[PDB]
Amino acid sequence: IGTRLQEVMARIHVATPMDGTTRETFIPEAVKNLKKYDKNDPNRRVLARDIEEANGGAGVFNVDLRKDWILENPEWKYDKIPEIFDGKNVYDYIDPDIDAKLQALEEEEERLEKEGFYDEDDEEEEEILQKAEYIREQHALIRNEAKMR
Amino acid sequence: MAVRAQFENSNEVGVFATLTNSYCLVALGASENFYSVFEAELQDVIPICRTTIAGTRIIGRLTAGNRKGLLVPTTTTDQELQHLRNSLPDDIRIQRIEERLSALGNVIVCNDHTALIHPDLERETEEIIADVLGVEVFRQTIADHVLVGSYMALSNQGGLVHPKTSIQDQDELSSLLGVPLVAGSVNRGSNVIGGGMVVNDWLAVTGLDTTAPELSVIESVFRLGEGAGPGAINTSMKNTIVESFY
Amino acid sequence: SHRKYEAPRHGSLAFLPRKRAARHRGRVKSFPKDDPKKPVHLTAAMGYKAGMTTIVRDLDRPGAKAHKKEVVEAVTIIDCPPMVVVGLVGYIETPRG
Amino acid sequence: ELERIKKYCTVVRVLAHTQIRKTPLKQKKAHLMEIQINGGSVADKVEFGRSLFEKPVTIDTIFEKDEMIDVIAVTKGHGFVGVTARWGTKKLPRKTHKGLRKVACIGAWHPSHVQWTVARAGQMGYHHRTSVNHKIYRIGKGDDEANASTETDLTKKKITPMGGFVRYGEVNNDYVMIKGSVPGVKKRIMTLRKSLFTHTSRKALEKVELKWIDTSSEFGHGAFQTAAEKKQFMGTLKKDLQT
Amino acid sequence: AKSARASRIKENHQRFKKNIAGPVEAARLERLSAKLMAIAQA
Amino acid sequence: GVFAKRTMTKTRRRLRDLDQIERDLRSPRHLQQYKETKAAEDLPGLGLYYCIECAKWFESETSLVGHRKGKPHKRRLKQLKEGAYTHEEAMAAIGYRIDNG
Amino acid sequence: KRGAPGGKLKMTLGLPVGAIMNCADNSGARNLYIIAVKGAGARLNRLPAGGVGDMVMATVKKGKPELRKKVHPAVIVRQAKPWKRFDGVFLYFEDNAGVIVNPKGEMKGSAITGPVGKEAAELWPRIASNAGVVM
Amino acid sequence: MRIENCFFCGRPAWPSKGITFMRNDGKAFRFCRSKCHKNFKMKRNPRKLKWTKAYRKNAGKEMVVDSTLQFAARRNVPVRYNRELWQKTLKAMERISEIRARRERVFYKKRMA
Ligand SMILES: [Zn+2]
Repeated sequence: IGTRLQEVMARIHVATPMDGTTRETFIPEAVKNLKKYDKNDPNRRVLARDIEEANGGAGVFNVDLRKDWILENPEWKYDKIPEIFDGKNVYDYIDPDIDAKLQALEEEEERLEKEGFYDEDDEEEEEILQKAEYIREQHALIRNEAKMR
Repeated sequence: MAVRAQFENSNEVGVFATLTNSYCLVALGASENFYSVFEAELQDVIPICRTTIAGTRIIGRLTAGNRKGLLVPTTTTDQELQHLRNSLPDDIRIQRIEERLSALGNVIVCNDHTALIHPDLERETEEIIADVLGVEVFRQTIADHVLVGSYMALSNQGGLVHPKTSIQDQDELSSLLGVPLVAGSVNRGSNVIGGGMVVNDWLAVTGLDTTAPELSVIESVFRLGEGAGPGAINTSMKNTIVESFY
Repeated sequence: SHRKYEAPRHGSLAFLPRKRAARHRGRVKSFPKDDPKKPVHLTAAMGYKAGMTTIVRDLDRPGAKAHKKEVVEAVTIIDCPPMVVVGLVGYIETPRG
Repeated sequence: ELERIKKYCTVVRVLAHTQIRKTPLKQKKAHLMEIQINGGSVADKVEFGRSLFEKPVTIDTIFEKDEMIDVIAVTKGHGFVGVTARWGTKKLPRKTHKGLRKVACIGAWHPSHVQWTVARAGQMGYHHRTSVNHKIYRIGKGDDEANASTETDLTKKKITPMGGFVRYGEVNNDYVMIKGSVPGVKKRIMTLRKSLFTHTSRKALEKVELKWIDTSSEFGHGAFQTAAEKKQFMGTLKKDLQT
Repeated sequence: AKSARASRIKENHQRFKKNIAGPVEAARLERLSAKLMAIAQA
Repeated sequence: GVFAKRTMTKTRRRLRDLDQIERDLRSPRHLQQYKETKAAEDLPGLGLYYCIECAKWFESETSLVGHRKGKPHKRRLKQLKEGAYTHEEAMAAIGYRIDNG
Repeated sequence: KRGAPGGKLKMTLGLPVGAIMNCADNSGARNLYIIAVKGAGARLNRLPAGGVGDMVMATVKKGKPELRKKVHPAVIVRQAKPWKRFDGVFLYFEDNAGVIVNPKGEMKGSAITGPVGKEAAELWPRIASNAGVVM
Repeated sequence: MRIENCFFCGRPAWPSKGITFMRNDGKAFRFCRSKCHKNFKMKRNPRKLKWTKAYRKNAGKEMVVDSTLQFAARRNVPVRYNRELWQKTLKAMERISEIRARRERVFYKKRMA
């Protein structure tokens, strides 16, 4: 059998699983109840291209990306979602269980304040430091005289 | 239920669309015709999301998913991720992944039960696929191509693979997947099946260039329409296929 | 004899002479054509250029590839404290202008 | 004189001057110009100007955000410039006799003259230019303490960068944000003008939505928008404990 | 290409000016004139 | 000495990075990909003598054992012992992390 | 239809005529020597130049001997000259590289080695289908 | 948009700031400035350059273990948008910033005792 005939036999061959089993399919129930879309029906579903043609055609009509948002509260879908706050990313801090961790942080903070984590703390030492600074100034003046001469 | 369509005069439907059993993703274009094809077929049964991935329109070849979850690459922005999450219901798990091969539509092909991947994905990416998609994952090549997602279209009904895939490979892969497979082409002999079409359990959208014989092969293998089955190919369609593709 | 290879001219003759401006404040050479049916309004203002900066714009431009995307654009800032109106000039129309 | 303007004139212009003392400029002498009143009848223009005597007019009662305007100004001066940078001519080859930043033939044909169309060295820049179709992105208010804040960036900040505008100072008044560039330089008086015609583009009808305004320092590679952000990133310094 | 001085381009621009940009600029002019009359009458 | 030191920092003179060298040392598939990126017949010594640490081809086994006594090879060994700089170290340097569920 | 694609924003062209770039597909060629750029205008003394996503005409200097005697269309997929995208990102790749295609844009080879640019992948859907990494 | 960080030094990278290097293995390197980009092209180690956050962490001069450093992460599982959640997140961001600042000052004093 020539190579071209082998290729067309490979095209007509239908492989099947050896065990004879088949996978479960997940066609939703509304598919059977769908009516077929045809152009000539006066009772068509209005399509996105029909709305675009009615609102200026392609290149003029501005699509609304937030119209099909599925949210908990329907008036939130046109909100301006915050992104930057004080040099930080809001989406990095978005966490569903944020309140529990913030409560834990507050409990740790009050524990540390109770333990004295943030607690902040001699005339002879001040005098010896001032005298040392005077000595360093005199050394600088001596070095400047030497550099001049 | 196989529909010929085009995205801005391009026949590569799988490049611009992702179609599963619970949602459809379409690339945002300058018009609403490509969205309206899917809207006319899927009459609000599953949500259709106009989306952008990494600022591009090749979302079909950059995304992979099934009826349980969606995987997006690492270059997806937070607002695109938020738009996908707000558009899809909570039954679908969305995850952004850190795989080095960011073309997930090229490196992952999956149905609701099993998934084939490029043989060089990371292990962590493999358990992320198996967790979010809820499938079993195999590392496989299709006709010596490692881009299984662009070189195969897969559903729960069946699969269509590269036209130069050998018979032994078809039987082994059909035993691995649990579905019947046919080696066929789209768009007058294009072997990029995954870039050429999108398919779910009850709808396929292929390019406008796809001929009537290969369209009928697609309908038979994916069981689309009344009285469609893979057994028609080697019985009632054998003369047509031999006459066309010899 | 003719020039063998055609090339367009360097520079435009619409901006001659290439000399210093005769004044430092820019001159409004033309005002908008007056329509007596419109309400009264001022046609110009003054400011001082402060510099430039960068923005990120959310773009709604149907047809463009950057539609529904963020674009980075340069802008110029002009400091504009309010002006004070202190006068009124009337103009008649003559066969000399 | 007001009645003479009412009964004899067809064009009415107010005289208006800048309040340059509200600017950071060392100049104390203000700029004065005639601004034409359009609309209405001549009597209406005269009442309008007389009512506007001795009053301050803000920028947002003349122009509005999402409008294209014209900017008229004198450009950056460069002094005496040769033909290569003044006209964009091709440089002559290396070690060309008597100069290579020149034009090889200026008069190779008749008439026995140099023609006015030939590129010559001379003054470049400091030219009067009228540039059109510049979109207003924001008219920010000077009394607004967050006039560089947007709806998605909630940082309360003004338009002035860290360290101020280089060689200008701080913007404490109302400001106009214009897409692109304008003819002048820093500190220079700009004249903003209404467009002479009705616009023909969709860009003029677009609504501008700003997401973010950069306020990092332009005295170098600034990476912080605010001094608080700079302190938060850097941490505690030695001088912080010394103080 | 049709030139910027082409008659068809001019007529297209005139229709745009009359039907599209005209009402927008008219409403903007009404708002601005109302504000500056408020200052003038203040 | 460095050959043509003036244009050393050009992109067309770029050398393999230390993190890629670490990946080549830990995994042979990465090194195999890097070697398939090259043509074996145009390599010094037909590609038979390669130092993974220096990411460099040599003309002979004597030449390779020769460079191993030199200080460039030893500096590469020291840098590999310290560890290459990577994105996870860069992320830990600012205390940032990844939440994958 | 000529080879120049539509809807491409202006970017910096890093590869003039006479540049040799890498061959990023398994067609058998190792490098592509650019002889012309599709869509290049007319200007005195100006070398035609191409950027990422442009179709050029190239000859093969190193590779299989059957490829050496023809002028192939190619698409530039990577460049080393930094360029800006509309999102404000200046970026560059570590090499200049292209893939051999036909005039209609389908690839001659079957796989792309290394990443491709977003411009190339978006303008040419076959390159998008054969790209493992898109950057 | 978002705020990235410099690969080399760790400074905040804002839009249009710096330059990105795309490597053939599939990794991208964002630099905030030409200084970091040129040091990267010269193959300098950020861990040995004392002006980088990498060096400061390796030397132990930045506060690395803290409860306030666990709140910012690359969230790869999106959350459906909720206005109340976003406002309480913003309040959390303010409180976390203040607490982190005081703990950082305590850490510096313990270094400089
Ligand atoms: Zn940096």
